Amino acid sequence: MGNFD
Amino acid sequence: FEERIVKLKRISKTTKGGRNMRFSVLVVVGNRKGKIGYGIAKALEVPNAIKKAIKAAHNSLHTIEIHKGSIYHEVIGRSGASRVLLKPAPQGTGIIAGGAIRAIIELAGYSDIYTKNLGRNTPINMIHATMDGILKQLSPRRVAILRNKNLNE
Amino acid sequence: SLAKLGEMRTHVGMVKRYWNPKMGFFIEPERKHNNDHFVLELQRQSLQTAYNYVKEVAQNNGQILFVGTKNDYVKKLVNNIAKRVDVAFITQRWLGGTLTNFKTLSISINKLNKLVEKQAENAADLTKKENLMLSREIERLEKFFGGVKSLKRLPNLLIVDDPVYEKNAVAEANILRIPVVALCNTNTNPELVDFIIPANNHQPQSTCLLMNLLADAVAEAKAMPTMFAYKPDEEIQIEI
RNA sequence: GGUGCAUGGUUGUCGUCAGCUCGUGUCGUGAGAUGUUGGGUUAAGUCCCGCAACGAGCGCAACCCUUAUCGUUAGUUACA
RNA sequence: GGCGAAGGCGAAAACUUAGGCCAUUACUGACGCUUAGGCUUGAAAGUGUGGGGAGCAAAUAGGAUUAGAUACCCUAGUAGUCCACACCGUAAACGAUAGAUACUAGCUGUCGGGGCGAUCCCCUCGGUAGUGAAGUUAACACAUUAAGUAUCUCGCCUGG
RNA sequence: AUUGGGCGUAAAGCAAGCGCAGGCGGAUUGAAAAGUCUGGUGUUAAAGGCAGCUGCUUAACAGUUGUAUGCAUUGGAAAC
Repeated sequence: MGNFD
Repeated sequence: FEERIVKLKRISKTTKGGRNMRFSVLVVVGNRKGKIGYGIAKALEVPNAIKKAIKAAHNSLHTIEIHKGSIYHEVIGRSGASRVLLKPAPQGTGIIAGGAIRAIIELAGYSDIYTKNLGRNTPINMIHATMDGILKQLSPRRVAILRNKNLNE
Repeated sequence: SLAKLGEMRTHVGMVKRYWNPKMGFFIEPERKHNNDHFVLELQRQSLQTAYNYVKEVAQNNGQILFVGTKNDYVKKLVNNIAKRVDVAFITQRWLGGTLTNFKTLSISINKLNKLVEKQAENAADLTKKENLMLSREIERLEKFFGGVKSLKRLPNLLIVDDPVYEKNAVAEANILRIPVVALCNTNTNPELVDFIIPANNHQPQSTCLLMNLLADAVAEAKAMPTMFAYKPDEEIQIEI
């Protein structure tokens, strides 16, 4: 994963 | 949300001047929507133990994705010399398992299943075996995606 | 420019035979001298990826954590960046469990704020002995919780100087889902770190550059002035 | 009147000896524990150092009076 | 540490004898492994024959001792303790893990053979342990020579 | 506990070796297919059940219909 939302 | 217990255990701490009985209990929290967790708590009376076990089990809640109402493959649950065979049940035949085992199956929200017992089936051993089984399952879409096939069977 | 050989005054020299076999596969095909060496280009790209990801995370208006607890080198660097950039930090040793157990952190920091607000409000509210005891507790809080009293919620991102040497930090980070960056060493596990940054930290001449570059990243991301990470020279920082 | 190997209460005792429990989080499936361990400081779990520990509760802890220095309200049935 | 099938092998000299380690790109042309049955050896003790018994010491004698002692205690003391010829065929004969085979982290090693070479050191090939990842068991622990992964064969297991 | 279990501390490795028979067995090429799978055919009575129908008070049950292991002959298959 490279997103936080 | 069901929050079903399995069994109350009694122990005793070997100390002179009154052997301390801080006995442990174990509860399982689920919601029949894939969320599964269980917690064991050691306390002295009923309400404190119930509350601590509820906190332990509900805080340890984790979801497991649900296939069709029944499993599609046979699988072995191995824990502490206690094995349980899971076999697919067609969606119109029925669910066969033991009381606590059936409680575990329902807690995951899974419909009619086939089960079989092996080894010494002390309830904690069966709980660990069921946890292993629900975590060791493989998915058809996973093997279809990680491989090159369009059928996805 | 950014993390090239000119800035690199030291990239190898870590003491030998402290290494991980699977960390001999991601980086530096095995040297015959068996000295712990590191790759240049892969580390450069990994650092660039960490830079842009932390840029994006900061643009998402999130929380960040920075660590340093070494004898004086990493501690001095993290203190300089802490008074430079407002990030969560620990100036002293990890308490064993300080990330996984979270409610105890909340009660400790609530007591810390109570003490700070009492001291700020107090013009004449305690005796000399009582005030001395309260100041002792304040100093003890400054030692460990003082570096994190600034923010009152879980930091969404965190760096690790050495996950194996900070075993508690890496364990408590793997307990949670928070993404983590780490200056990976040859005796570490890449699966324990969300984003690999394989670089030598036991050689301080490289970890100082890494710390400065992360400071640049957080400063530029926070819309603040930036000193390095795009510059044809860097200052000498060597042990005396 | 008997009946503390039937008691309440009370006391002696180890002993003014630093030891005894709980909450959270962690090793483990458990019988358990980590704090409570190891270093220094005191009588002391008193404190901090390091440390899956952090905290909290009991003991300890100290808050009393007399004394020791001085002052203050008051002066005999002290002084004289 | 080495030789070892284990049990075991050390004051040394020679005779005879087995196997070994290291590379063989040279040879044979699968001739290989296990093992029903069978065979052999097989700690110590002990029995029979000949010796002789330094030293101690089964049995036995005297003396302590406790309430009691054909005991732990002391002094003795016989068998025996040795080998050659015969037998016995058992053990904690245990590394508490049958043999053969293949793969599998890593680190510290240690010894010997190969070369480098002045010892040192390097890796290679074998023996040899400890540490330790993963994995395994309920754990202990095993952990590259596994109690991991498995195969072939033999032998055993079935509550007391 | 082939199916459907193990042998270290529990019950389990003979004390070990030689060790026949037997079992298992390096690679490549061919044929037969002995084994094996499979096609054609026959046989494997009825009755038992599985299913449908009929007669029953639904009913057990009776009758009707088919369902099959297994063996033999013949044609192939070539992986083992």
